[PDB]
Amino acid sequence: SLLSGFNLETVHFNMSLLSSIPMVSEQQHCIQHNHSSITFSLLTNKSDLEKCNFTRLQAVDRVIFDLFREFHHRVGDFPVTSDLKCSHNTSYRVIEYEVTKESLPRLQEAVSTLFPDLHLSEDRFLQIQAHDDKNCTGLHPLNYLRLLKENSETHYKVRKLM
Amino acid sequence: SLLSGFNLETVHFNMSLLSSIPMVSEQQHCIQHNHSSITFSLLTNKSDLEKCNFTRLQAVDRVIFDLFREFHHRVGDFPVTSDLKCSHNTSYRVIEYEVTKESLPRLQEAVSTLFPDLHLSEDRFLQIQAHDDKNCTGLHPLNYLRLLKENSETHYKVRKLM
Amino acid sequence: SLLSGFNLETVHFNMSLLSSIPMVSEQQHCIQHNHSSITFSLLTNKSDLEKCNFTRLQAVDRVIFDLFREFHHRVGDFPVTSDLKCSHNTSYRVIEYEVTKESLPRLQEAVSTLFPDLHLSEDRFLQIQAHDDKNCTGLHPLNYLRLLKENSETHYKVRKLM
Amino acid sequence: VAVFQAIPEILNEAINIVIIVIIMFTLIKGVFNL
Amino acid sequence: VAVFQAIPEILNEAINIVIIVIIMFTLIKGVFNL
Amino acid sequence: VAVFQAIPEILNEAINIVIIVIIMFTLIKGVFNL
Amino acid sequence: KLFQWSLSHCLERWLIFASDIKCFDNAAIAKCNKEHDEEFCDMLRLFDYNKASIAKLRGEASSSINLLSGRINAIISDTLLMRSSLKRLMGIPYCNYTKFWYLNHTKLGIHSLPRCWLVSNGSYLNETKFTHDMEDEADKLLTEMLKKEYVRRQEKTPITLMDILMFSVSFYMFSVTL
Amino acid sequence: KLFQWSLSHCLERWLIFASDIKCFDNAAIAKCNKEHDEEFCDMLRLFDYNKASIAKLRGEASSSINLLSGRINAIISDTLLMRSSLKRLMGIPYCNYTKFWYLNHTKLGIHSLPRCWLVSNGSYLNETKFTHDMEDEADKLLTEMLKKEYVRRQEKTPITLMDILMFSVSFYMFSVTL
Amino acid sequence: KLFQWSLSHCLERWLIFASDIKCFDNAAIAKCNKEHDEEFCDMLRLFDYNKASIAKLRGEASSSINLLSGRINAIISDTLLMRSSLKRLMGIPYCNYTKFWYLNHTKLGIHSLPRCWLVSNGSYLNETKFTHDMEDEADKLLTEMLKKEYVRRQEKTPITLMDILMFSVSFYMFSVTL
Ligand SMILES: *[C@@H]1O[C@H](CO)[C@@H](O[C@@H]2O[C@H](CO)[C@@H](O[C@@H]3O[C@H](CO[C@H]4O[C@H](CO[C@H]5O[C@H](CO)[C@@H](O)[C@H](O)[C@@H]5O)[C@@H](O)[C@H](O)[C@@H]4O)[C@@H](O)[C@H](O[C@H]4O[C@H](CO)[C@@H](O)[C@H](O)[C@@H]4O[C@H]4O[C@H](CO)[C@@H](O)[C@H](O)[C@@H]4O)[C@@H]3O)[C@H](O)[C@H]2NC(C)=O)[C@H](O)[C@H]1NC(C)=O
Ligand SMILES: *[C@@H]1O[C@H](CO)[C@@H](O[C@@H]2O[C@H](CO)[C@@H](O[C@@H]3O[C@H](CO[C@H]4O[C@H](CO[C@H]5O[C@H](CO)[C@@H](O)[C@H](O)[C@@H]5O)[C@@H](O)[C@H](O)[C@@H]4O)[C@@H](O)[C@H](O[C@H]4O[C@H](CO)[C@@H](O)[C@H](O)[C@@H]4O[C@H]4O[C@H](CO)[C@@H](O)[C@H](O)[C@@H]4O)[C@@H]3O)[C@H](O)[C@H]2NC(C)=O)[C@H](O)[C@H]1NC(C)=O
Ligand SMILES: *[C@@H]1O[C@H](CO)[C@@H](O[C@@H]2O[C@H](CO)[C@@H](O[C@@H]3O[C@H](CO[C@H]4O[C@H](CO[C@H]5O[C@H](CO)[C@@H](O)[C@H](O)[C@@H]5O)[C@@H](O)[C@H](O)[C@@H]4O)[C@@H](O)[C@H](O[C@H]4O[C@H](CO)[C@@H](O)[C@H](O)[C@@H]4O[C@H]4O[C@H](CO)[C@@H](O)[C@H](O)[C@@H]4O)[C@@H]3O)[C@H](O)[C@H]2NC(C)=O)[C@H](O)[C@H]1NC(C)=O
Ligand SMILES: *[C@@H]1O[C@H](CO[C@@H]2O[C@@H](C)[C@@H](O)[C@@H](O)[C@@H]2O)[C@@H](O[C@@H]2O[C@H](CO)[C@@H](O[C@@H]3O[C@H](CO)[C@@H](O)[C@H](O[C@H]4O[C@H](CO)[C@@H](O)[C@H](O)[C@@H]4O)[C@@H]3O)[C@H](O)[C@H]2NC(C)=O)[C@H](O)[C@H]1NC(C)=O
Ligand SMILES: *[C@@H]1O[C@H](CO[C@@H]2O[C@@H](C)[C@@H](O)[C@@H](O)[C@@H]2O)[C@@H](O[C@@H]2O[C@H](CO)[C@@H](O[C@@H]3O[C@H](CO)[C@@H](O)[C@H](O[C@H]4O[C@H](CO)[C@@H](O)[C@H](O)[C@@H]4O)[C@@H]3O)[C@H](O)[C@H]2NC(C)=O)[C@H](O)[C@H]1NC(C)=O
Ligand SMILES: *[C@@H]1O[C@H](CO[C@@H]2O[C@@H](C)[C@@H](O)[C@@H](O)[C@@H]2O)[C@@H](O[C@@H]2O[C@H](CO)[C@@H](O[C@@H]3O[C@H](CO)[C@@H](O)[C@H](O[C@H]4O[C@H](CO)[C@@H](O)[C@H](O)[C@@H]4O)[C@@H]3O)[C@H](O)[C@H]2NC(C)=O)[C@H](O)[C@H]1NC(C)=O
Ligand SMILES: *[C@@H]1O[C@H](CO)[C@@H](O[C@@H]2O[C@H](CO)[C@@H](O)[C@H](O)[C@H]2NC(C)=O)[C@H](O)[C@H]1NC(C)=O
Ligand SMILES: *[C@@H]1O[C@H](CO)[C@@H](O)[C@H](O)[C@H]1NC(C)=O
Ligand SMILES: *[C@@H]1O[C@H](CO)[C@@H](O)[C@H](O)[C@H]1NC(C)=O
Ligand SMILES: *[C@@H]1O[C@H](CO)[C@@H](O)[C@H](O)[C@H]1NC(C)=O
Ligand SMILES: *[C@@H]1O[C@H](CO)[C@@H](O)[C@H](O)[C@H]1NC(C)=O
Ligand SMILES: *[C@@H]1O[C@H](CO)[C@@H](O)[C@H](O)[C@H]1NC(C)=O
Ligand SMILES: *[C@@H]1O[C@H](CO)[C@@H](O)[C@H](O)[C@H]1NC(C)=O
Ligand SMILES: *[C@@H]1O[C@H](CO)[C@@H](O)[C@H](O)[C@H]1NC(C)=O
Ligand SMILES: *[C@@H]1O[C@H](CO)[C@@H](O)[C@H](O)[C@H]1NC(C)=O
Ligand SMILES: *[C@@H]1O[C@H](CO)[C@@H](O)[C@H](O)[C@H]1NC(C)=O
Ligand SMILES: *[C@@H]1O[C@H](CO)[C@@H](O)[C@H](O)[C@H]1NC(C)=O
Ligand SMILES: *[C@@H]1O[C@H](CO)[C@@H](O)[C@H](O)[C@H]1NC(C)=O
Ligand SMILES: *[C@@H]1O[C@H](CO)[C@@H](O)[C@H](O)[C@H]1NC(C)=O
Ligand SMILES: *[C@@H]1O[C@H](CO)[C@@H](O)[C@H](O)[C@H]1NC(C)=O
Ligand code: NA
Repeated sequence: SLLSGFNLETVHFNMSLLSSIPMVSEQQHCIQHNHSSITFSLLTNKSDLEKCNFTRLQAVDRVIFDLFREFHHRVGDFPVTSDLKCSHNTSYRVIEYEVTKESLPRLQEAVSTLFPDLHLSEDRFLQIQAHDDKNCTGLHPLNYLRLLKENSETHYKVRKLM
Repeated sequence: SLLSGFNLETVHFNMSLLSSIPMVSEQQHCIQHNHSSITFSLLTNKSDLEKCNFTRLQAVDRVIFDLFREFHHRVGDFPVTSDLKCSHNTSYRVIEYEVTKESLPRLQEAVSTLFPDLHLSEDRFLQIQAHDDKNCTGLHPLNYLRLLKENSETHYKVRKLM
Repeated sequence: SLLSGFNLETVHFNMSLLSSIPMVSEQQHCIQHNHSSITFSLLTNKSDLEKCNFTRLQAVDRVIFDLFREFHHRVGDFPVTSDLKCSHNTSYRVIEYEVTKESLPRLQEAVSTLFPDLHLSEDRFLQIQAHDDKNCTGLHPLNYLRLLKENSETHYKVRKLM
Repeated sequence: VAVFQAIPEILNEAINIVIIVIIMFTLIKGVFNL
Repeated sequence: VAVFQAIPEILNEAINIVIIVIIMFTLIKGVFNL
Repeated sequence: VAVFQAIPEILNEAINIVIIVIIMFTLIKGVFNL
Repeated sequence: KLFQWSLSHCLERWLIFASDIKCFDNAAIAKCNKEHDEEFCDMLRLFDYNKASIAKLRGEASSSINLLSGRINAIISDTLLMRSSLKRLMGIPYCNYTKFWYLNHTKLGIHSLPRCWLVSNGSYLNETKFTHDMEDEADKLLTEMLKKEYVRRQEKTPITLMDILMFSVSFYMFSVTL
Repeated sequence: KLFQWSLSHCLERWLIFASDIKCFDNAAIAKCNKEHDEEFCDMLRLFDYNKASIAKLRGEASSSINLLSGRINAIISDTLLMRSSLKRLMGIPYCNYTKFWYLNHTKLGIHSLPRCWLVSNGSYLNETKFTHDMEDEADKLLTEMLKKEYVRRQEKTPITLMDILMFSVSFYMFSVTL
Repeated sequence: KLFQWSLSHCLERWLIFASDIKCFDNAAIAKCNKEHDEEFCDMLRLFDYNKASIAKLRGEASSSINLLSGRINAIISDTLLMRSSLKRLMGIPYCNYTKFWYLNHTKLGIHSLPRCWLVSNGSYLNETKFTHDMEDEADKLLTEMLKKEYVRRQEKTPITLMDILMFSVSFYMFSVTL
């Protein structure tokens, strides 16, 4: 046929140099911008962190705030009963979401936007831990751009109905 | 002229097979997805239905929740004083909005997006009644796509200003 | 070269006839639609105006409400502690925003969308004064279209995170 | 019959008239040989 | 060699065969003069 | 005068030079008949 | 490609005609592959997405409409829908996506891509109010017929062969010069 | 069509020129019919919408600005406006939609579609910083002049007539062969 | 232009090839200037924006990601990203923007613009499931090769010169008629 003469060649982009655009490694459940990374871990134990004061987190650690802000807006109206706990700590940087029965749909609809294979379960916590040196493997911008587009277009549907 | 030789022919699409996409029949004030339909009636009498518990409505009747969700988000911030009453009933499925003076602008700006000839009036109720067998006549996707685009682009303007 | 034969000519659009589209004169810090204008002044003194009742402002002066609505939605969730004071007056039409420390980021991120050279400072007020006869100089639609696009796309990011 | 049908619509253009006149003269030279 | 390489791919089309036959006959008339 | 004006800009291209040389030789054969 | 969603119109009778024609030739539907500014092609994309969602999403009906929120710009042009909405709100004749007029040339047999029958004041516009568009579409049909014929000839005729024809005429003139 | 909103520029003096030219020929404005990637044409769409809203919405001034919320992508390209905003926020020279430069060929008389005079750091860019764009636009003017002439000839010349010309040369060679 | 953001690929090694080729010729990248419907060109726009943001926004890292909110449609096509997301959610083979296949003709030397290697069910599609696209792209390569050659000849050959050639053949026939 026509395709007999032609040869199939594969082109792969060099994602290592995409420092500005945040990239999402689904293999390590990691969102990395430049050298800064946030790791999403389904912890089974409750941390002793205090409630999230986002002005204080912004004043203290801007990197982690910028990294999780799009994910947090994709979570939408977090239930008041559910506990969002921020470390507010320069070294041990951890933001823990309580996966309550009421909160599980929103958190799952966000992690499945970022990490489709992360299946959140009730009676657990979603810890976003910031690392200034962890080089995550598998970084592609695609999932973060999907997150941005979902936030821009479908912000209404993720807000409370009453 | 040139048009003398040419003939004018009319092409009409076969909307009966558009089962997946919800269609809006303005002649019957009806939003139909597949065989499920929701009818918008301007009732003059107050129903005895309880307040809307949307988690319970989602658990019980997913079809009606999915059908009215875009319209409800197009209504935006419903006034607290106004009463939104849900039947929470498998058979008699009715969601009644109180058209108060404060609520009338939002409800009118939503029905005029879906059904331009439905003129809501004060001291009445907008009953959205779900029917699993009513075949509405005049079903076109256009109005529902307009609703989706208005919800995605102009969600801000329909939210409370303080 | 090729460009030696060609001549460079300048084309300027006639913005004076753009009556329908609101235009933003950054030289006078003014948003003008038709003959109606709103002037953004960084007042240093506190006015005696009452709290903003937006239903009353809409009933009384529709022109000023329509003029500042996009800017107000670009400000997003104004802090409750900060004072938004509306004149509710047909002649002396003034809406004053208190530039508190908490409110300064949102107000600056809005004025820098409309008037990039307006640097809001703490312990002051942003007075939007309506004028039915002031002909502002430098009117271009560009900044208002930027405001509309920012409101449509990035409404989520300007809402409170808890 | 497509060739004949298209001809009436756009005979106005000069180029088309010039081309057709050249074709006709070629046939005339063919007749002259015969 | 681009001219020769393209020829095999699309020799099927009639127009191309008609054109090539006309070119060959022109060369034959050139040989006749010689 | 549009024909003459365009000629100087793009005389560099070989195709254009080849075409013009062929046109000139055609006029020369016309002179030969005369 | 035009039909992104459905992967492995006439058979499913997507189009209804009052003229007794039952289908359009594949080229007529192809005429929309790169046409995002006509609402007939947008409705074709909508029907293709409907077929794809009937096939791949037959299980859950909730997802079939929970996926159309913020994702319509993937299936159809947002610009055309918003232009229709704005023209409707301004009173300008707008396209409501229902009636599509196409010029069928009886003799030559070519037809034009169906355009939207603009509706104003709740009634379809009379033919006399867009007959300028009809004349423009007839002139477009003739010009685009000849342009498409030229495009296909260029696509499947070696330009080098044409240059060889030019050189052949050249040296044939050289030969008869003697 | 370019002017969707206004339905039944030079007369209304939309464009101001410092060169003493008062208007552009209809073809110059037509050059934007399918050009959604140039801001001069976007401003033309804005002026057309302004005329339409002055005509059809003269009654209520509230609606004339309550309709521009979430509907600008219908009138103008969202991509160009957002590119301008992003380039402005990044410090890259951006188009602020005010000054438009177009190359007017004095002798041949053709001109180019006006392009945006990029502004950086609050001052218009010097001619020396986009002269590569000017040279590209001059080469584009020549190439597109010849391309448009070919397009119009193809539009209004029977390709079958050209093939008949080829066959005529063929059998004329056959005739003189004898 | 294709590279709007970076202003004054091979040098920076944007593309990784397993075939030992290290770069694409400038024309290969130019093939995306007006191509907004292919994801390889979208990734090229993303890399250009990355270079521009590395250069002009090296100071603050917060702004480098606070500017990508609501401004991606300026850099990349929203339609393609949303089509990918919808196809992924529906189970249809979708483009995840990672692998790009392009047909390299060994003898003629021309290659095609890299297209996305569609991925379904977490695994790249087998060659046997898009070989129709490969055949279409080979036919497109031949047709577009000849079309581009014709386009360039029209761009740089005086059509008036061609008409003079036609008239020259005409009066040469007139001359030999005697
Ligand atoms: C962000 O989060 C991070 C991580 O959670 C926080 O970091 C923690 O900060 C704590 C507060 O400063 C600190 O606790 C003190 O740290 C010092 C020792 O830390 C080093 O060692 C520990 C391990 O400790 C053991 O080993 C060391 C020697 O290697 C011994 O000295 C210890 O006694 C232990 O055997 C490592 O994990 C760290 O990384 C460090 O290398 C000490 O100052 C201090 O010890 C005192 O308290 C102990 C109990 O709290 C007690 O057993 C010990 O005897 C000491 O008691 C002295 O001081 C108390 C006053 O506190 C006084 O009453 C006594 O009389 C006596 O004088 C603490 O252990 C954590 O170690 C540190 N954790 C890590 C992992 O780094 C960080 O603070 C937080 N940021 C903010 C802003 O809150
Ligand atoms: C979603 O909404 C729908 C619609 O509103 C709800 O459906 C309603 O459900 C009610 C609760 O189950 C039900 O009320 C009982 O229904 C039975 C009869 O229903 C049939 O008949 C009625 C018409 O009733 C008349 O005719 C029938 C015979 O045709 C007679 O039997 C009746 O007495 C009447 O004359 C139709 O409309 C229905 O469609 C059904 O075909 C009976 O069990 C019951 O009757 C008892 O209560 C009456 C007063 O409530 C009383 O007059 C009668 O004598 C009966 O009294 C007996 O039971 C009571 C205990 O309740 C006891 O104290 C007495 O001693 C005696 O034993 C009710 O009428 C509604 O009929 C039904 N409506 C419709 C339209 O279907 C649905 O529940 C709701 N879903 C949820 C989850 O809430
Ligand atoms: C929207 O905002 C605008 C702007 O703030 C509001 O407009 C204000 O409205 C006030 C209430 O109506 C009005 O106050 C009364 O206005 C009248 C005079 O106004 C004219 O003059 C003032 C300047 O005043 C001085 O000069 C005039 C003469 O030129 C003298 O008559 C005055 O006494 C002063 O010397 C200009 O600024 C205005 O533009 C007008 O041209 C008077 O009715 C009235 O005067 C009475 O009150 C004074 C103190 O308030 C007092 O000194 C004076 O002696 C008068 O007292 C009489 O009346 C009181 C009852 O009020 C009674 O007890 C006494 O026994 C005695 O009979 C007021 O001054 C403001 O002038 C006006 N401001 C402007 C700039 O126009 C507008 O109301 C608001 N809209 C709404 C809906 O609230
Ligand atoms: C979110 O976090 C901010 C900032 O957090 C502050 O800095 C962090 C690094 C960490 O140390 C935090 O513990 C710390 O709060 C909070 O904003 C602070 O709020 C407090 C409590 O209102 C303010 O403290 C008060 O400020 C005034 C003077 O500046 C005055 O009202 C008070 O002084 C009086 O009372 C104290 C006794 O408490 C007495 O000692 C004084 O002499 C005087 O009588 C008091 O100091 C801080 O100033 C605020 N800091 C900033 C930077 O704004 C914020 O409250 C928190 N949000 C929530 C919801 O909890
Ligand atoms: C919205 O609706 C949900 C679900 O509605 C539930 O199902 C519907 C089909 C219908 O039957 C409804 O009436 C019904 O509520 C509501 O969620 C339920 O909320 C109630 C009240 O809090 C819960 O009941 C309590 O649950 C706990 C154990 O599961 C426990 O706190 C309580 O038990 C104790 O008290 C009872 C006395 O009430 C006593 O009998 C027990 O022995 C024990 O001491 C109590 O059972 C339900 O479990 C909830 N169900 C679900 C599925 O979540 C929700 O509250 C409502 N929302 C609003 C705003 O009203
Ligand atoms: C925002 O503003 C609106 C409208 O403002 C009203 O008009 C402006 C031009 C200006 O004059 C304002 O001062 C004025 O309020 C407010 O809506 C009004 O709210 C008041 C207070 O609730 C209503 O007055 C009451 O209305 C009922 C009858 O219509 C009745 O409850 C009351 O009458 C009883 O009480 C009075 C004593 O106050 C007594 O005189 C009567 O005889 C009777 O017992 C009372 O009149 C107005 O009707 C409302 N007007 C409108 C147009 O809706 C709104 O409250 C405000 N919002 C906020 C948050 O403050
Ligand atoms: C298409 O295939 C040819 C033949 O394999 C490639 O030519 C190679 O080019 C590289 C890069 O310059 C050289 O290192 C190799 O030696 C060449 N091979 C041969 C056999 O000459 C050509 O680059 C390929 N084209 C593309 C676009 O990938
Ligand atoms: C959670 O805490 C319990 C109790 O201390 C401990 O046994 C368990 O190992 C912890 N789990 C993890 C995953 O650290
Ligand atoms: C990660 O990458 C950085 C440079 O980006 C390098 O210095 C470091 O060694 C790498 N590895 C780890 C484990 O941090
Ligand atoms: C409605 O359509 C269904 C099939 O979609 C059919 O079974 C039914 O008879 C129709 N009519 C009514 C009144 O439900
Ligand atoms: C402003 O323009 C209007 C017409 O739009 C004119 O009547 C008036 O004189 C101008 N000047 C001032 C100062 O209002
Ligand atoms: C619509 O399609 C169905 C299914 O193919 C067909 O039976 C029906 O006749 C069509 N409707 C019309 C009006 O042709
Ligand atoms: C519509 O409902 C029928 C059963 O009535 C079901 O088989 C079909 O899958 C449904 N279609 C969609 C798109 O949900
Ligand atoms: C389009 O307009 C005509 C006007 O008669 C109407 O019959 C038809 O139902 C309309 N379609 C929609 C979707 O509004
Ligand atoms: C703008 O248009 C108006 C109305 O046609 C005209 O009078 C005026 O002169 C124009 N402005 C300029 C600067 O040419
Ligand atoms: C502008 O105001 C004038 C009266 O000053 C009015 O006639 C005209 O319709 C208004 N234009 C718009 C677009 O509202
Ligand atoms: C565009 O930039 C120039 C720079 O001098 C300025 O004069 C002009 O007003 C600007 N226009 C806008 C709309 O910012
Ligand atoms: C990606 O780019 C860097 C910087 O140019 C280069 O060193 C590296 O080799 C590239 N990666 C691959 C896999 O070629
Ligand atoms: C990434 O971090 C390095 C230092 O590690 C800094 O020089 C560079 O500018 C940063 N890049 C971006 C895009 O913020
Ligand atoms: C694309 O799909 C392939 C399937 O194997 C996977 O390896 C690759 O990481 C994917 N890329 C993204 C961005 O999902
Ligand atoms: Na949007």
